[PDB]
Amino acid sequence: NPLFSPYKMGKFNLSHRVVLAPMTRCRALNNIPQAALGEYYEQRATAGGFLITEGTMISPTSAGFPHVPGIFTKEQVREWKKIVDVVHAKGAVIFCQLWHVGRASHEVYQPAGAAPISSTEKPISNRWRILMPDGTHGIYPKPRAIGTYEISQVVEDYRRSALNAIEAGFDGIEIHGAHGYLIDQFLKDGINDRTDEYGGSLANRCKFITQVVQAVVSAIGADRVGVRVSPAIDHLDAMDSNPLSLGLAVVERLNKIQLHSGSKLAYLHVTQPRSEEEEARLMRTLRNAYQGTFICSGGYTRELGIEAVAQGDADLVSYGRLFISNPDLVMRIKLNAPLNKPNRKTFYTQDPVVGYTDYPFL
Ligand SMILES: Cc1cc2nc3c(=O)[nH]c(=O)nc-3n(C[C@H](O)[C@H](O)[C@H](O)COP(=O)(O)O)c2cc1C
Ligand SMILES: [Cl-]
Repeated sequence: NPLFSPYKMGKFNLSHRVVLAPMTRCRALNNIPQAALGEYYEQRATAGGFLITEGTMISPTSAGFPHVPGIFTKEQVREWKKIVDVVHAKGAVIFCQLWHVGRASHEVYQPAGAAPISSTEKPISNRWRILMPDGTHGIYPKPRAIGTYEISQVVEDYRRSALNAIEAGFDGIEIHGAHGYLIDQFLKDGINDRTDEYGGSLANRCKFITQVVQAVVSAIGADRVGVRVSPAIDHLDAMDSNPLSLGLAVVERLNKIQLHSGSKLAYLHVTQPRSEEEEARLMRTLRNAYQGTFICSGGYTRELGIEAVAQGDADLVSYGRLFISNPDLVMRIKLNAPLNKPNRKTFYTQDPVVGYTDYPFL
């Protein structure tokens, strides 16, 4: 089984290729990592296995979901440390995903009920609704477009959050540059209508992700930095006129960062949408262009993951929904055992046990 051959992810020696995908679960009450998160990540931890956390706030303005953890206060760092410690005691490697939602927020999630920030003043359309703290759905508002000084401030929030992650003991961080959140609001020409040096051309639209990645690389080192993008996922009105072109432009900037650093990033992580053959060729084209480790994600099964590694299409395969419902997903894939079905009703609810740690083991 090629999913169970070992893999060197830079200085991290993985024993198998099954990765916990980052997943917002909303159990981090009032943005504090809770003991429940330790139980949940401990259940899914394996010796030599890689875990990526749910998206994690980099600043008081970065959230657009309730009860998502932060890593920008020293209190948050203190609580994360306890979670990292129980994961490392099972021999897993764990990265913290650093997440800013940009325009995908609401007054209820912002300090002083201020407007969310973005590359432009265009809001998400009424085809999308935001989950509110009371479990109903709300309207996305008009964001505020930020200038070049404030862009540098947001880059510094990424930098400080990455340093905080290392202080908590994380092995590395992942930059969340996908799914129509802040970075993707600069990448996608369906959102970025700027006329300054962050808008227009592919080089200009790539400037923000390049500045973010360079900042976290200088702070903690390239081999502790993973990058996640999704050029072909249209979520939250995040379309590009040429997804393959945009994706290859991002890869170009990552290859160039690696060569200036004399080091490789931890990985490039790309989620696909589910023309099945065109999307497959889009993924293989990004992988072939990127000089390093490639994680694929989005709709993978046991059989689709074995085939991705066997055919050279990916080095690592991350799983989301099957890892919600199967704490021992790795062992179930190894044994080719039945899989529990996930209950979508409790994906984002607040109970520390129900729908979170009570899916059974084999
Ligand atoms: C409940 C839920 C929350 C998610 N939260 C995040 C997130 O916080 N960050 C992110 O980059 N992707 C997030 N994702 C996407 C997953 O990381 C992953 O790409 C997707 O689940 C993989 O597809 P699969 O579920 O078919 O395995 C989330 C997915 C789900 C179902
Ligand atoms: Cl997401």
